[PDB]
Amino acid sequence: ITPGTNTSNQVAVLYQGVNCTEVNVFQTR
Amino acid sequence: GTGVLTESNKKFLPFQQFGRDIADTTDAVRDPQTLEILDITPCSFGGVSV
Amino acid sequence: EVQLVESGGGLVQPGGSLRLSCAASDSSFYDYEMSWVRQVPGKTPEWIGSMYPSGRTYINPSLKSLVTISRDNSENMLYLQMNSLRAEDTAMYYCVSNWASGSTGDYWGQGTLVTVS
Amino acid sequence: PAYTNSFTRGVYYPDKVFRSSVLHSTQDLFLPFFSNVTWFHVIRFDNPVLPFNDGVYFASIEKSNIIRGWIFGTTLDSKTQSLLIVNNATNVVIKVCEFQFCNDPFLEFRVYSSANNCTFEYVSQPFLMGNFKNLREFVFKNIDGYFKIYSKHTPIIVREPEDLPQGFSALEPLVDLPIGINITRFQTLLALAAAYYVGYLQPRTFLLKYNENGTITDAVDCALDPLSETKCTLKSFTVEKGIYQTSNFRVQPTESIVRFPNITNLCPFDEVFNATRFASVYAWNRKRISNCVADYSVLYNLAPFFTFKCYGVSPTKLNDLCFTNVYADSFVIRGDEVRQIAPGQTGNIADYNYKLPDDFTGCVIAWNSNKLDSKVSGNYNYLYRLFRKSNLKPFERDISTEIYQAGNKPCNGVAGFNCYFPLRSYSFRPTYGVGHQPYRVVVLSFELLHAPATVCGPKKSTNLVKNKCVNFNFNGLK
Amino acid sequence: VYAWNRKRISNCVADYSVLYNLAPFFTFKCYGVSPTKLNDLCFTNVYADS
Amino acid sequence: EVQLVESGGGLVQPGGSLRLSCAASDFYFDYYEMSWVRQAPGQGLEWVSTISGLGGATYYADSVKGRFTISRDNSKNTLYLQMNSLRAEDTALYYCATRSPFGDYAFSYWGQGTLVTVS
Amino acid sequence: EVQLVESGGGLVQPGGSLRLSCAASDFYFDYYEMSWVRQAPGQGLEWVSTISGLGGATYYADSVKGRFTISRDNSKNTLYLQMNSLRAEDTALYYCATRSPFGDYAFSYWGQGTLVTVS
Ligand SMILES: *[C@@H]1O[C@H](CO)[C@@H](O)[C@H](O)[C@H]1NC(C)=O
Ligand SMILES: *[C@@H]1O[C@H](CO)[C@@H](O)[C@H](O)[C@H]1NC(C)=O
Ligand SMILES: *[C@@H]1O[C@H](CO)[C@@H](O)[C@H](O)[C@H]1NC(C)=O
Ligand SMILES: *[C@@H]1O[C@H](CO)[C@@H](O)[C@H](O)[C@H]1NC(C)=O
Repeated sequence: ITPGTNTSNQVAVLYQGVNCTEVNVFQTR
Repeated sequence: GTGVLTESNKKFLPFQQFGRDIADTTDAVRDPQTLEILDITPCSFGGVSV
Repeated sequence: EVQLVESGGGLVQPGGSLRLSCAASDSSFYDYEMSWVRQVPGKTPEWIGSMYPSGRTYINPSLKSLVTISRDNSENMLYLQMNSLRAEDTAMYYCVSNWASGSTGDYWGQGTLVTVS
Repeated sequence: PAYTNSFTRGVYYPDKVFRSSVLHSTQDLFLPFFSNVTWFHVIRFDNPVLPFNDGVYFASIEKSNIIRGWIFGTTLDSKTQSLLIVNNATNVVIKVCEFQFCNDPFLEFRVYSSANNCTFEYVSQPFLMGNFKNLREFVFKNIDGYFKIYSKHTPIIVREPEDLPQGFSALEPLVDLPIGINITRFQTLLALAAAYYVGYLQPRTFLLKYNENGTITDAVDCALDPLSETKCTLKSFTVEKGIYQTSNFRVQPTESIVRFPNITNLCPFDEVFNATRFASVYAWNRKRISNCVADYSVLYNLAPFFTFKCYGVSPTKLNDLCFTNVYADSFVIRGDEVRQIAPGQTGNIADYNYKLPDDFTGCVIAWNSNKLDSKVSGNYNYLYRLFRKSNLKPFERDISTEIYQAGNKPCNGVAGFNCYFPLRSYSFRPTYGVGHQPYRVVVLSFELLHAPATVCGPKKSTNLVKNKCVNFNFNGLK
Repeated sequence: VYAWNRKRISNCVADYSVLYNLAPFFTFKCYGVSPTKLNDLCFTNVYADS
Repeated sequence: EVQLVESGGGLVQPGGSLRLSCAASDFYFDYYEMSWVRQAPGQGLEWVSTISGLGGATYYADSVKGRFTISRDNSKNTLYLQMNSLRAEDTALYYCATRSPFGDYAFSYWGQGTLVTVS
Repeated sequence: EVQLVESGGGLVQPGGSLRLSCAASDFYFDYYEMSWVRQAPGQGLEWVSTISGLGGATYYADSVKGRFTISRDNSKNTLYLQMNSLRAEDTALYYCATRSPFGDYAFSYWGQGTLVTVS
């Protein structure tokens, strides 16, 4: 997830099919 | 291959000898004996409609 | 159980006919191969003759018209008759059962000397 | 020693192709962005031996031309070929030879004392050489033999400390030296205030942008950070607002657990390779080899193996597969009759003495025995069948000796004219050609059935670690 | 004449095109006939006996 | 009890000829069939020609129609094979065989063989 | 009409030497080309060296650069081949051939051959 290089450079990463146990830290569906 | 050979304004580098494009096709070349940048371009072609 | 005992070995002048015989054990040694082999000291063993169960006896092509294998007794005996003995016949003779397919199942029995001088 | 950060430096030209206003994705050996390079400083002397793994990015914050050469090599003790590059005052002497280097080679040719024969020497005149400081970046690579050297000179305005500038500098190719001697270590040559930033290269994917003149302006590492992968995976140096799928997070394995069965007894491959003379052709000796550890490697020293062909499996990689029950069929044939021992090929031996099936999955191996199974008398202690009614069935032994009938006469067991004997003898003379020399041939037929395997290679079994992603290497499942 | 020279010319590409139109060479009869200026058929060694 | 004797050369120029003379002894060569079987290194046996003894007709293979010839003699029981127009693809081990036409398809027994080189 | 005579040994120690002398007769050996062609058992023929008769330069192969030497004599038309540094991988049948450099690429005619053993 990128807010746009013109705005800033801080991006977010989303791993699919995980549970935050084998990869701020927030668990979704 | 085949194609037309004309004079080019492409400012090549001393070590570079060939030139490609987005289609990974030869665009420009350099004569080995005389340093001159040419331009490889196929002649006219198309489809015939009746 | 396999105690094939050879007999006939001795001193025979050049020209005689030596008749060797390997008496086998009282068992079912028939219906299998039976072969003779000489053991001249200082060389690899050399095949002499076979005693195939069908009856057809094959002889070494080198020693052709010189030796013969006979089994017309059918009880327990096998006979090897060698004629026209030469100088190179001084060797240790053996009569084995499982030849041509051995190296892990061949039973080399006893052996006697044969000198021709 | 110290360490510095490589602020996006070390991006040379991958190929010799001119391109303009393109975004090219290359997969060559480059220097990763924001890497930890060495900061060997010399005021004190500092010229140690450094490994040459894949490539060297040698920087030079240099004044008055202190660093004046390089030495590449494997042993550097006059026992292996070594490359020497010197640049005195006017020219570059580049030579691969067998010099004897001392403990501390420095520059008056003190770097060596002896000079053996060499096969290459270049005196390419161009020497590769006080308001601003000089930065002499050199990328040394050894790929496909040819030793590639990229050079770049830059005027750098010295800042507060001695830190590598933060800017892009494309290195230009210099030479295409015909080299390829093994090289694993290297050292620098100084001349008696400087410092170098030698780094190490590694495989990576870089997205390069060419301008209208053909010079690379910037680069993207496609593996440094999340955003960089998004830029590479989108083929654009400017990504818009949104969510993009770039790669797949796959957990890498930890270990290589084998877990092979419990078998300790050595395989009986000595009584079938170093037995008595041999068995015959029509009575090939078949032995079942079960509950063993088949170490085929020992088969290469106890008996010199000739052409080895395996059908169904590869010649190598036979120590990691566990078969169920293997069968060794040993016999002896002629020299030219070794071709007939193969699935499909016919002849005299392939149809009357030993026939292999069309779906044969095993290894046949033959080797000449002209030293032990030969003598100058006439070798007539090996028999083979030449006459038979029909073709022999795959994996069938013919022990009968019924007479053959080549005509219409009822011989009824006379063994005379037109009643040739089905079994004849060979003729193995030490004076004949290699085509008639005896060859011992062993056929190892394998079996892969749904059953507990009992014959594998010498691979030590490890412990079973559970609840962890490991590499399992079971009998027939990796 | 009785001491005609003999020297091998090898490990190079003999270009016989620079021989003509310079003191014109008469009687160029060849027993190894090759109209392509004695080239295009690469050989091993040549001996010039003058 | 029955053997075969062969003769010939061991090296031929690629474009020359060679005298091959198979010398049989104590054979019924009047109604028998004698021919040559080549053995090229790397492959099996191949049929070259055939010489009938009943009528005297000589048959050749597909690729040796106009390059081979055979002369059969019945005075001293010898055969001559005048091989002409040889090239680098004729490397084979020649065998002088003899069989009975009124029998099976395979030959009865072969000889010792002769090796020739053409390259 | 033209033949060749060869000579040599029959057994060489793996590390010794052997005297090879090819004796030609009635040849134009002043401008002809004579050399040796090896024949290893199991494969075809291989080139060994070349001895020019024009100037006298001798060329070797890739693996026999510093282990062979040739001496050409024109008084009695004989060549000497002093083979040194011999091992078990030199088993081959040597042939003494003769050709014309002003001709084709293949030799005109070969000799009878010599067999050597190194093991
Ligand atoms: C090659 O030859 C041409 C024609 O003689 C000459 O003009 C050119 O300068 C030569 N050198 C190069 C650059 O290859
Ligand atoms: C480089 O590694 C050294 C330890 O070897 C460490 O102290 C230093 O902080 C590292 N620098 C970077 C940029 O990671
Ligand atoms: C540099 O070294 C080369 C080789 O020793 C030599 O030919 C050359 O003269 C040297 N140049 C100077 C001026 O140091
Ligand atoms: C290319 O070179 C020309 C001439 O020096 C210059 O005007 C132009 O700005 C350069 N373009 C780029 C983007 O490097």
